[PDB]
Amino acid sequence: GAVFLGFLGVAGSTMGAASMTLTVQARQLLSGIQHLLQLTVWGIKQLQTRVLAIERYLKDQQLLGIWGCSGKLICCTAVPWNSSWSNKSQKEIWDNMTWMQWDKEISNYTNTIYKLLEDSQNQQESNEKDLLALD
Amino acid sequence: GAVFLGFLGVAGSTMGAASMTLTVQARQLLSGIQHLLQLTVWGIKQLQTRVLAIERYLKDQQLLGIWGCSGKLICCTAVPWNSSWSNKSQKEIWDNMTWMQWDKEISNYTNTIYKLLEDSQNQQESNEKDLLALD
Amino acid sequence: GAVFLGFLGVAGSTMGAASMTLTVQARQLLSGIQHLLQLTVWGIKQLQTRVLAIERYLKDQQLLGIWGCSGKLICCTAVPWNSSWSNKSQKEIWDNMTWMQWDKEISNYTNTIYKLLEDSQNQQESNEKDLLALD
Amino acid sequence: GNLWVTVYYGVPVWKEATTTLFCASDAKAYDTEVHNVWATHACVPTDPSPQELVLENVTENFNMWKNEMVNQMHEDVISLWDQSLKPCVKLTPLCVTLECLINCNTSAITQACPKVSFEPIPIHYCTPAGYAILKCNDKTFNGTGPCHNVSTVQCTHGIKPVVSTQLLLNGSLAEGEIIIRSENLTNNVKTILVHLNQSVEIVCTRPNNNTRKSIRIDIRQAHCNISKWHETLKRVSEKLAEHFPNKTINFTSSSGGDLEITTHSFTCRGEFFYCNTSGLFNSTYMPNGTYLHSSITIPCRIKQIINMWQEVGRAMYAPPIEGNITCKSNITGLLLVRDGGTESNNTETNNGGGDMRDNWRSELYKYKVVEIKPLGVAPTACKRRV
Ligand SMILES: *[C@@H]1O[C@H](CO)[C@@H](O)[C@H](O)[C@H]1NC(C)=O
Ligand SMILES: *[C@@H]1O[C@H](CO)[C@@H](O)[C@H](O)[C@H]1NC(C)=O
Ligand SMILES: *[C@@H]1O[C@H](CO)[C@@H](O)[C@H](O)[C@H]1NC(C)=O
Ligand SMILES: *[C@@H]1O[C@H](CO)[C@@H](O)[C@H](O)[C@H]1NC(C)=O
Ligand SMILES: *[C@@H]1O[C@H](CO)[C@@H](O)[C@H](O)[C@H]1NC(C)=O
Ligand SMILES: *[C@@H]1O[C@H](CO)[C@@H](O)[C@H](O)[C@H]1NC(C)=O
Ligand SMILES: *[C@@H]1O[C@H](CO)[C@@H](O)[C@H](O)[C@H]1NC(C)=O
Ligand SMILES: *[C@@H]1O[C@H](CO)[C@@H](O)[C@H](O)[C@H]1NC(C)=O
Ligand SMILES: *[C@@H]1O[C@H](CO)[C@@H](O)[C@H](O)[C@H]1NC(C)=O
Ligand SMILES: *[C@@H]1O[C@H](CO)[C@@H](O)[C@H](O)[C@H]1NC(C)=O
Ligand SMILES: *[C@@H]1O[C@H](CO)[C@@H](O)[C@H](O)[C@H]1NC(C)=O
Ligand SMILES: *[C@@H]1O[C@H](CO)[C@@H](O)[C@H](O)[C@H]1NC(C)=O
Ligand SMILES: *[C@@H]1O[C@H](CO)[C@@H](O)[C@H](O)[C@H]1NC(C)=O
Ligand SMILES: *[C@@H]1O[C@H](CO)[C@@H](O)[C@H](O)[C@H]1NC(C)=O
Ligand SMILES: *[C@@H]1O[C@H](CO)[C@@H](O)[C@H](O)[C@H]1NC(C)=O
Ligand SMILES: *[C@@H]1O[C@H](CO)[C@@H](O)[C@H](O)[C@H]1NC(C)=O
Repeated sequence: GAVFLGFLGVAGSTMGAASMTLTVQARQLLSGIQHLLQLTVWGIKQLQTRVLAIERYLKDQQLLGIWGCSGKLICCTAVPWNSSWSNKSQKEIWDNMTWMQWDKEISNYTNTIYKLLEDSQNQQESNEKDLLALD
Repeated sequence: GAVFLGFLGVAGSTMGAASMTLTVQARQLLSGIQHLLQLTVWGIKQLQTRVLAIERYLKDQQLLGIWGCSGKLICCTAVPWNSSWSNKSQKEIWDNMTWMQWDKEISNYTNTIYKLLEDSQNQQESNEKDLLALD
Repeated sequence: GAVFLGFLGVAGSTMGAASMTLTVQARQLLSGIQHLLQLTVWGIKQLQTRVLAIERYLKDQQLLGIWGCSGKLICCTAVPWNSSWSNKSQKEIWDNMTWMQWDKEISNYTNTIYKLLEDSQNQQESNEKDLLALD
Repeated sequence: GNLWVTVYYGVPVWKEATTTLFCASDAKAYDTEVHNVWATHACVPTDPSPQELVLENVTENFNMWKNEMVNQMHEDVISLWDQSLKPCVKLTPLCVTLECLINCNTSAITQACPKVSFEPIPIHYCTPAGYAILKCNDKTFNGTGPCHNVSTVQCTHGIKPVVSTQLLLNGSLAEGEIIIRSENLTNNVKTILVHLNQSVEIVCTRPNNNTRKSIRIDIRQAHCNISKWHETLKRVSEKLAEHFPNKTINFTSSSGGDLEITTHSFTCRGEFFYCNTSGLFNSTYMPNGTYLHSSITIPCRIKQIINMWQEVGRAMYAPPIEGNITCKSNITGLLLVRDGGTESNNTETNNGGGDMRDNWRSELYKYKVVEIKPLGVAPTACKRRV
C-alpha cells in the first residue's frame, strides 16, 4: 500500500481484493521463517516515518477503541445502514469503485458513521446496565 | 493531559469532565480531515518519549489484558464494591475530588482492586468450564 | 528473555516457569514507584532495535488479531487438539522440555495450528450470523 | 440494594512520585558561554507546546519540602557547576571509618583553571511519560497550599542556574506579591522565605581604577555603586509584622563565620563579592525604618579561595581579570530566619541562607511531579453471570 501502512491491499484493486489481502499480509509476515559520515541524517529522517507510522497506527488504531475494535484490523459494526448513503450490494461493491473512488461516493457520511458507531457503543453500555440491574 | 498520554481529561477538571473528554478525544482525532547540525540530538531525545509513550501505553494498556479490557480506554469490572473503600456516589464523585485528590483517598486499595479484578477474571474462566462440562 | 521482548520467561526454565513469570513481569513493571561526539551513531543504532521491538511486537501481537487475542499476552484457543501432535499432559509439559526444546517436537504443526485457529475464528463469525438470522 | 465495582482507564489521578525529569533548555550550541554548552550537551532545545490545562476545584497540598524534584534540580546543578567552574587546586577532606582514628587526611587535588563565562539559562523540567508536573498559580500556601486556577504543564517554566545567598542576581522575579514559608512558632529554625514582588537594581562596576594590585610585601577591591529599594524593605517589614504581630522588626545580629551564609555571595566573573554586615542589614521597625533619607556605593569585594555549597571542602580559583565588569539583577525575594531565642523582650529580628534546596525552591512550590494512576476504581452495581 506504498508504505509500512495501507498494507491491506493494493490501489486499483477493488474492495474484495484488499479485504482479502488482509489475511495474506498476516500469513506472509507470520512465520519469519557505501555509508557516508552524514548518512546519519538520512537514517534520522528515515526514523520518524516508522515511529509516526506506529504512532498514527495506534493513534486511531487506538481510537478504534471507542469504536469497539481497536488494535485489530477488521471491524463489524452494529448499526442500521442508510440506503441513502450508498445503496449498493457486495457484488458490485467489492468488485468495483476501486476504493479511492469508492469513499468519495460517501465523502459526507464520514462522520455520521462515527456518530452512529460510538452511539451504538454507548447503546451497548446502556443495555449492559439494564441487564445488570437485577443480577 | 500534559503529554501524548493522560489524554482523557484535564487536571482539576473533576472525574465526569475527564471521563467524557474520552469520547471527544476520540472524535477530535478521528477524521484527520532554523535546524542545527546538532538538532540531531534533540530529535533523538525527542524520539524516546514517543516510543516510551506507546511502550508504557501498551505495557499496561497491554496488561489491562489480565484485567479483561486491554487495548481499549474504558473498563467496567465485575466486582462487589467495598463501601469501606470510598463510600461515595457518582454525583459528588464525578464532580468533586479532581481525581489527583481523588485516588489518594484510596491510596491503599490500589492493589486490592487488581486482586479482586484478576480474581473475577479467573472466576469467569472457572464458570466457562463449569458451563462447558456438559456441552 | 535477553531483550526488551521474550519478556515472559527465562530460557531453560521450562514452560510453567515462563508462563507464570508473565504475571510477575506485569506486576514488576506496573507501579513504577563519557559521551562522545559520535555517540550519536550508537544511540542511532540503539534506536532501531526498540522501534523494531514494538514493530514486530505489534506486527504479530497485531496479527494475534485474526487469532482473536491481539494486543494481549495470553490466548486460549477453541480447537480440538490432535494427540498426534504432542500427546503430553500439563504435568510433564510445563515442567519439562524447556520450551526451546519443546516446540521442535512440533516443528511441523507450526502452521496447522494457525490454520485451525483462524478457522475457528471464522467458525465464530458463521455462528454469530446463524444466531442473528432471527433476531 | 447492593454495591459492586467498576475500574477503568485513563482517568487523571496523579499520585506521588518524584523520579527523573528531563530538561527543556534552548542553548545556542555556538556560544562558548558554558551555560549553553551544558544546556545543549546535557540539556536540550526547547519544547514549543506547553498546555497549562488549568485545574478546576482541586485540593492538593503542594507541600514544598517533599518535592525531590527539587533535589533533582539540585544534583543537576551540582553536575553543571564543576565542568562549568574549574577549581585550580581543590583541597577536599576525607576520612574512612576508624572509631574514636577516622582518617580525615586532607586530599589535595590539582587541576587546570581558566575562565569561560557565566549567563543563566531559564531551564525547565519535563515529566516523563505518565508523569505530570502540577504547577500552582497561587503562590502563598503559608508554604503548603493549593491553587485553583493552575494546572499541569509539559515542561516547566524557567528556573535559572545562578546561585546566591539571601539575594540573587540576574534571576527570577515574583508574580503577585510577597509571601512566606515556614511552620511552628515554638523554636523556629524552619527557614523562612519571601518572594519579593518587585525588582531591584544591583550593579557592580570596576573598570580598572585600581591598577596597583597589592598593598604590601587594590584590584580585588570592588565597589558596588548600586541604587537607592528601601520601600521594598518596608514591604519586607510590614509582611514580617503581619506574621510577627506585636513586636518591632530589626535584623540586629550578623554574627558571621563562613562568609557565604551572611555576606551577599553571588556568582559573577565566576567569582563572588564579599563584604561585611555593614550594608542594608540594620534597620529596626516600629512604624518607621532605620537607615537614612544613581549608582552611589556599597563595598563588596572579591576573594579567591572559596567554599562550596555543593560538598564540604575548600577550593582555589584563579587570579581575576584586569577589570571592566558589570552585573545587574532582578531580585525575586529574600531568605530569612528570626535571629530568635528567649533572651528577647518585644523587639524582633530576622537574620541569612545557604542551603540551595530552598535557594531553588522559591521557584518550585508549584511543581509537584506525579505519575498517572489512570487506572481508577469506583462503585457501580456491576457483577457477572453465574
Ligand atoms: C483490472 O483489469 C484487468 C484486465 O487486464 C483484470 O484482469 C482485473 O481483474 C481488473 N481488476 C479487478 C480488481 O478486477
Ligand atoms: C437511516 O435508517 C433509519 C431506519 O432504517 C431511519 O430511521 C433514518 O431516518 C435513516 N437516516 C438516513 C439519513 O437515511
Ligand atoms: C436503492 O435501493 C432500492 C432498494 O429496493 C433499489 O431498488 C434501487 O434500485 C436503489 N437505487 C439506487 C439509485 O441505488
Ligand atoms: C463492475 O462494473 C462493471 C462495469 O462498470 C460490470 O461489468 C461488473 O459486472 C461490475 N461488477 C460486478 C461484480 O457486477
Ligand atoms: C455528500 O457529500 C458532498 C460532498 O461534496 C456534499 O456536497 C453533499 O451535499 C453531501 N450530501 C448531501 C445529501 O448533502
Ligand atoms: C467487601 O465486601 C464483602 C461483602 O460485601 C466482604 O466479604 C469483603 O470482605 C469486603 N472486602 C473488603 C476489603 O472490605
Ligand atoms: C457510608 O455509606 C452508608 C450507606 O448506607 C451511609 O449510611 C454512611 O453515612 C456512609 N458513611 C460515610 C462516612 O461515608
Ligand atoms: C462538590 O463539592 C462542593 C463543595 O464541597 C459542593 O458544593 C457540590 O455540590 C459538590 N458536588 C456535588 C455533585 O454534590
Ligand atoms: C468547580 O467549581 C467551578 C467554579 O466556577 C465550577 O465552574 C465547576 O463546575 C466545579 N466543578 C465541577 C466538576 O462542576
Ligand atoms: C489506606 O492508605 C493509606 C495510605 O498511606 C494508609 O496509610 C492506610 O493504612 C490505609 N488504610 C488502612 C486501613 O491501613
Ligand atoms: C534446572 O536444573 C536446576 C538444577 O541445577 C534446577 O534447580 C531447576 O529447577 C531446573 N529447571 C527447572 C525449570 O526446573
Ligand atoms: C485431529 O482430531 C480430529 C478429531 O479430534 C480428527 O478428526 C482429525 O483427523 C485429527 N487430525 C490429526 C492430524 O490428528
Ligand atoms: C498417546 O495418548 C494415549 C492416550 O491414552 C496414551 O495412552 C499414550 O501413552 C500416548 N503416547 C505417547 C507416545 O504420548
Ligand atoms: C521431567 O522429567 C524429569 C526426568 O525425566 C522428571 O524427574 C520430572 O518429574 C519430569 N517432570 C514432571 C512434572 O514429571
Ligand atoms: C514433523 O516435523 C518434522 C521436522 O523435521 C518433519 O520431518 C516431519 O515430517 C513432520 N511430521 C510429519 C508426519 O510429516
Ligand atoms: C498586641 O496585638 C494586638 C493585635 O493582635 C493588639 O490589639 C494589642 O493592642 C497589642 N498589644 C498592645 C499592648 O497594644
